[PDB]
Amino acid sequence: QINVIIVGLGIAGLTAAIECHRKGHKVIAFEKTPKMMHIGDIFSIGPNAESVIRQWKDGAISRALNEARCAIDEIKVFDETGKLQNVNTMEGYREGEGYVINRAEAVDIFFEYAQSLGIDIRFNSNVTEYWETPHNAGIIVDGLKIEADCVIATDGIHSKARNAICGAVVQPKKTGSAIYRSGYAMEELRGHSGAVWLTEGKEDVDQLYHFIGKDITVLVGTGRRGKDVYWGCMHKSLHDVSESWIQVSDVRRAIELISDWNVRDRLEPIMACTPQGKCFDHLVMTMDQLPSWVSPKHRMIVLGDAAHPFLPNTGQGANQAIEDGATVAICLELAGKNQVTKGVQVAERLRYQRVAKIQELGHRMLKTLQNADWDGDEDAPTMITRPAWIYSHDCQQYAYNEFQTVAQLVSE
Ligand SMILES: Cc1cc2nc3c(=O)[nH]c(=O)nc-3n(C[C@H](O)[C@H](O)[C@H](O)COP(=O)(O)OP(=O)(O)OC[C@H]3O[C@@H](n4cnc5c(N)ncnc54)[C@H](O)[C@@H]3O)c2cc1C
Ligand SMILES: CC(C)=CCc1cccc2c3c([nH]c12)C(C)(C)[C@H]1C[C@]24CCC[C@H](C)N2C[C@@]1(C3)NC4=O
Ligand SMILES: [Cl-]
Repeated sequence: QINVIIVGLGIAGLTAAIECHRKGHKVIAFEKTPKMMHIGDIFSIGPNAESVIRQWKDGAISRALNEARCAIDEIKVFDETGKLQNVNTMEGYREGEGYVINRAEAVDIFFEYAQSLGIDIRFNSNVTEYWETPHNAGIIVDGLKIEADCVIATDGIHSKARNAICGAVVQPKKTGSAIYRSGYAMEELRGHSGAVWLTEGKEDVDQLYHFIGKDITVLVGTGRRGKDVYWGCMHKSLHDVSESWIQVSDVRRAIELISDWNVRDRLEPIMACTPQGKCFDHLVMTMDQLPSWVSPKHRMIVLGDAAHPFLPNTGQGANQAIEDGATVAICLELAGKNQVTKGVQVAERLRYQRVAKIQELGHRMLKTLQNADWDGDEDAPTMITRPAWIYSHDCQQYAYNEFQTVAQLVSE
């Protein structure tokens, strides 16, 4: 039986823990916060991650995500003047495909499942020290050495593990954009006469709007059939007021960003009714491609945002974190106890080029999105591209199919 240490329990670490446990490994998982604590905005989980999730507990996790979904039928795309420019379908996010869902709700569902499986989960563990030998690897918690066969570091874009595992040459860096993200109860908004366009007449169907202007994108949506309201704002900034870490926002700053938008009259009420503490902001950070995700003695690997952050317009960060977790569990299973380092190296090789291709697509799309060149549809600004090579990929089948080939190359 393979002993795995997992550090960081966001989507990446929770998926790795669940999948490692399901594939028969013994997991010890470490988390810095006292309990799950996530921003209550929304994110999307597409089919390439649903094919992992659908296997858990005879579909009960998928059904719980489905119950909690934003029941969105279409995306309405406007320019900054308020002109409707495009209506997109929700292909990839309809029943049985995928979900737009409250982030904290989804993490709670994953966490509740991981805990139900009996996985050893240790909160209040801020991990900074890693070590490995030819024979084992582990961490240092409270001056105590914890040993395992391998360490999976899924501690996010500000990973402390990454310096230890990959060295410190490559660091996260500012893109020049920043983001406001918010979710709150619709009861706080409904009654505002400037919000009737959102709050009335929608007959139990959730909404999702994109407002695309030069260097500023605003998104507005609802969840749980009108019970929750969500909004956010990604914008290119000349002088930073946001930081590389997340902060609670003063929403009055976001209102000023759209001061020159004709539609501001529609959007200001949604921002202004945000309760104190329910809007967050941060710089949009990126990172150059790491030469390697794996430690010199091949027992430690960074996965998730610690290894390959994506621009938020991609909508793939959580999906690829889920693919990473499912993949590493398989590589360890196929490698077996006596060749754990081979499994770690195969896991990196299986994923490395795919995630880089997704990162590069996100960078190209962000440029078009922020140019907002509405005159000139395959040239139009959009957050929506659903290429088959992303959405039809089955990471588990890929790992089972390619392991032997890739392992042979690793072994030589
Ligand atoms: C605005 C926005 C919208 C997005 N929308 C989407 C979307 O629609 N779809 C999608 O697929 N992705 C989306 N993403 C990306 C997605 O949120 C991330 O890629 C994903 O959450 C990364 O998860 P992670 O587990 O790698 O890292 P994190 O979620 O950052 O989790 C890391 C964990 O490690 C813990 N930790 C950190 N340091 C330590 C330490 N030293 N010791 C112990 N524990 C530690 C943290 O507390 C945390 O629990 C979006 C991102 C943004 C910003
Ligand atoms: C409103 C808010 C809380 C934050 C502001 C915010 C800022 C920047 C990018 C995004 C994206 C989102 N939110 C962003 C969604 C809506 C969660 C996602 C969900 C969705 C659904 C359709 C398919 C696309 C790819 N995905 C990505 C995404 C990217 N857009 C979207 O239409
Ligand atoms: Cl690409």
